[PDB]
Amino acid sequence: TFVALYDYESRTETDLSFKKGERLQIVNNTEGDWWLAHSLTTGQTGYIPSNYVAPS
Amino acid sequence: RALPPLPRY
Repeated sequence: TFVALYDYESRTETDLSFKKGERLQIVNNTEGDWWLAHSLTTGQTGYIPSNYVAPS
Repeated sequence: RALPPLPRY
């Protein structure tokens, strides 16, 4: 259960843009700075940056 | 994939 520390304003149709305070179900990540998360609201996927999130 | 420029600050 990670948390968006920064407002990600993605501009592509792949990564989902989120805001601060929004929770994101992290999926796989432990090598680069880009991880894949899944929002528990609508049920979609969106690669969220690690600099805009952290374990909390 | 240059990471997003953190909010200036």
